[PDB]
Amino acid sequence: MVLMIVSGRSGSGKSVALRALEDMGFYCVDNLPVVLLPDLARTLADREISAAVSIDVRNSPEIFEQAMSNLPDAFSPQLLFLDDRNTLIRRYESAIDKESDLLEPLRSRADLIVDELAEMLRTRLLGKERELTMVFESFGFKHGIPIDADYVFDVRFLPNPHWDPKLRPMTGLDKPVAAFLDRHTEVHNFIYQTRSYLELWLPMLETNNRSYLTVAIGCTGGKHRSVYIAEQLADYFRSRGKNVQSRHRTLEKR
Amino acid sequence: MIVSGRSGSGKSVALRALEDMGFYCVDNLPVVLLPDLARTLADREISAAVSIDVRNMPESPEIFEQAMSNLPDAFSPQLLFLDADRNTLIRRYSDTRRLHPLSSKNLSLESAIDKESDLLEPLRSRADLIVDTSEMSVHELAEMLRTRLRELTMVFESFGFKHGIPIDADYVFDVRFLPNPHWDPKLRPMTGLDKPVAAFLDRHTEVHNFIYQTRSYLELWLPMLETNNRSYLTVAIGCTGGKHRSVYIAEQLADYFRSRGKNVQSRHRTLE
Amino acid sequence: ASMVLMIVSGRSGSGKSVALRALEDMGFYCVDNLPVVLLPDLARTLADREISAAVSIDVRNMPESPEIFEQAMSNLPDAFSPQLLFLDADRNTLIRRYSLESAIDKESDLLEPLRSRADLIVDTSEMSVHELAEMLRTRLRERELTMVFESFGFKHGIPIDADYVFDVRFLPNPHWDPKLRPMTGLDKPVAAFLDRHTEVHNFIYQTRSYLELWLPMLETNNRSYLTVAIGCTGGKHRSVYIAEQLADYFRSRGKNVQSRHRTLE
Amino acid sequence: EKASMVLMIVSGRSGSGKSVALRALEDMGFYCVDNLPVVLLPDLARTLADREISAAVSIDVRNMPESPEIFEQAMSNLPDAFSPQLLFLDADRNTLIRRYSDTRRLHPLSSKNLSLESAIDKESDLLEPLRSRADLIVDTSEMSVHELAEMLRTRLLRELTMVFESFGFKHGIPIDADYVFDVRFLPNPLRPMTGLDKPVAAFLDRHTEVHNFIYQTRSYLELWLPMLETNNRSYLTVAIGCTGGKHRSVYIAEQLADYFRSRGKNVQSRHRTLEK
Repeated sequence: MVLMIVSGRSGSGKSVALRALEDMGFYCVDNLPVVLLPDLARTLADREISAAVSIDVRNSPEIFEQAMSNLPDAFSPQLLFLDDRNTLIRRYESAIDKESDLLEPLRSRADLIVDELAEMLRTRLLGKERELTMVFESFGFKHGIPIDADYVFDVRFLPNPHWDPKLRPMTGLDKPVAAFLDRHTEVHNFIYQTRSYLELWLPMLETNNRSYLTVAIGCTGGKHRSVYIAEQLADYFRSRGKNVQSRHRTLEKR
Repeated sequence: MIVSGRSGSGKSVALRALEDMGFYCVDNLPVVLLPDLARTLADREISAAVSIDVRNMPESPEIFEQAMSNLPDAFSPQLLFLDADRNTLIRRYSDTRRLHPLSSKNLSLESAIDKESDLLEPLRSRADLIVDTSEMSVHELAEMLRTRLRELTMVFESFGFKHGIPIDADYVFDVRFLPNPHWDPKLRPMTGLDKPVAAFLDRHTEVHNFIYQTRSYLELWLPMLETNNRSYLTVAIGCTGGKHRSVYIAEQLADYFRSRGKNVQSRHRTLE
Repeated sequence: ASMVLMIVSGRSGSGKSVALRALEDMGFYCVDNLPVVLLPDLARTLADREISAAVSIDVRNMPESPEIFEQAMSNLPDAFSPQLLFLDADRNTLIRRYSLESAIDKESDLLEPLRSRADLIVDTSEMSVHELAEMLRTRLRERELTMVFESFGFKHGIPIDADYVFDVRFLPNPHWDPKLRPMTGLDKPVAAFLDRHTEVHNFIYQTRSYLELWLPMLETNNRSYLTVAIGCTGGKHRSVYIAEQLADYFRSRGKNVQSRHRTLE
Repeated sequence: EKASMVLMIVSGRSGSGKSVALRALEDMGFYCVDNLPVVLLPDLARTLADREISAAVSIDVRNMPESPEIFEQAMSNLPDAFSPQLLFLDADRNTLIRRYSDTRRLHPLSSKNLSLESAIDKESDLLEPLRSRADLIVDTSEMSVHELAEMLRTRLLRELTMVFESFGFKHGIPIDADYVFDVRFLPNPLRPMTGLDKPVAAFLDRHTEVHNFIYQTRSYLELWLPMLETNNRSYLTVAIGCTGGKHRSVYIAEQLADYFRSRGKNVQSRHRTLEK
């Protein structure tokens, strides 16, 4: 029932961290006043789940220590701090100067600073391996089914990007193809329903000593629909704390 | 300001704008602890915004009302509600996350959205205003809320075009094509308020159809005009002299919208 | 009786579909690509309805020998007076309208008979869909009621000559998107923005529907002008597009209308 | 033996993109006639029969006879060689409104409609006869015009055969498979027996998780079966795989067939391992 406290300069990705903790099951409350930190736990402790809160420029150490010190035994507090200028500007030094001054009480006593960045948080809260690896690979039926695939799903019935002719040389990773497929509802239903189906058996497939679970998504060419769906399916289970890798057999000279 | 709505309805952009406006915005605060929050800000003397979604909904309306009963006299007790048609929300949802990371497993994406609305009916049913973001863009909801950040008074005024159209008028209706009461020089000195002129125009069906169609046309936009920060909606009925036809119609239009529980005022510019 | 049969012909890309569409607005029953042999049969079906008809004759539809045209033409009921229209545009222009050049010559060659027997010929090299629209209307007058649709900004005041004024300041705003703030309602981006919102279509539809209810009664007493003022705040975005769309609508209704944007002048 | 051609009937509400279909159908070579009166539909066909070319005609609010009986008369008394096929395009009510240019009347030869949404509804009401008897429906609500062009051009307008095959992974994945499901986590069965044998059947039937698996998998396929039935593909091959291809995989495929066979689908089962 940890109380992961998320801190860091404005633009360092604390909003992304809170989202990650949200995926794990933590109750995330943004910009809550520090004084009411006990109240949240007491209200949430009964639910028997962990919680995470954000403390930034929006959110005097006496009240700070007092409020943190004023806390139920059930929940054990942990404090996190995130922290480059050229990168921070991209996420967004008159603002930084006050920000730098204000990042000292907690920063000096911070557990981690933590300065690829998306998944990195998974490594933080343990995780790794001795666990099942989920492989999501795209392929084209004209080239054949990957030899190692365990599940194969045909997506050639979905809307085709070979209909906006400015997309034929693009791949499923390119944002235009993403936006094209994203506007269609059946694409969202397929991703949702396919992973929902896999989650029904994912606890049962984890048994024994399975080393790999390879799910192959197939369209005709293996460059447009299959690539995008496989990546979107992979990204879903990453939010679920799984160890996954995606591989696009056609987009690697084959 | 309480921001609520189905997943994908644009609550995240509202808070960002509202926070930009200067509000203290807190996401996912438990409803019971909403009063406690207010007391902390009272000294600072600033408004606040909070989000209530499927995560925060008590699924028991008493607790919401209970929190309301203990709510301090402060500036911010207003409720905002955003929504969208189901299929648009589905398009907005990036498929790389659970929709209810803290609830059961939803059977279908349209089942999750319906159940979301079903359990979120209490707050909507007693919601101040709804916003159908179905056609609003990413950037459009920002300026709409920024720009949008008492009730509307309907003014029905008759006038004569020969003196000019009222400066404050929002809608102007020309009624100089209607049957003329000057075809009865008994009525030439009488006004539209006098019962003889009323019965004369009432006997003609086209006048009642005009009033019916005119009030019907106004009612089409009246809910959308009521949501603006309009202090007045001025509807001007104009004939040539401003004494016969125009006067009578304004009387009937006012009387109708007054019957609908609307805030109305009547003014006959020429007869004053 | 006395119903018409306007036959529209011309090379592919000369705009017969736009002419055919215009005749449809007037009330014509328009049939595209009907085989010439069935021209009498079509008329007989419409005779009971007592309406005029218009048909297209192209290279796809053109028969192999002119005799069958006259045979079908002669075998059409007396009630119907046939009239033939022929459109032709510049050689290069048709290609732009379609989206070979030797084939286009053959198209002209195969359509020599109808051009020789055309009642009226109209070049469409310089015309735009509006220009040909009123061109057909003119062939089918003057000294009538003139409908003026003018946009204005309420901050500047109401046009003095306005008969109806409609406030549109409750509709979606284009000044929201910071791309469109320097654009006007005439600019295609603002059109697409407002076109995307359904309520804009309903306001235009319902406003013109309301005016048609009283338009016959407003026509009398030798009224020379009916001025409808559409007003937003600045008079450059919403009011311009709505007023322009309203004017364009009644043009299809066979009315004489003018649009004028007080702020954009 | 005999030769036969087609008459594609294009219908749908104003703004649903039937005009694009006719342009596409015209590109393929169809003789396309817009707004032809229904009564003359046979008469038109007779003229084209000799030329031996296909034909396309549009039936919208202008053409529908209000009395639906008249349509059937033309269809029943229609000359042979021409096989009627019906296409119907539709879109969302609010979506059609956005597509509607306001510079022309929507029903230019019918009594004026009360509201923009009443006309679209009445339009739908009057086209229920054609919609109910449509061969294929296309919802254009989410597609632009140019993709609707290429979608129809790419598409042709056959009844679909669903293949359920069991296999063993040690021998390889079937080349012809379209969907593949791994069932190697299910309760394991009997070593010389095959999945067709009732003991292996009763063994797997005894486990409830098998019933949950079949139910969830075929329910999953039904989500896409309407979209796959209208995709010109002649075969949909669903491969169920266990390790040996004789025990678990065999039993699941047969029950999937029996379900879709009970559902009136064209199915065949083939067990790759039990043939060597």
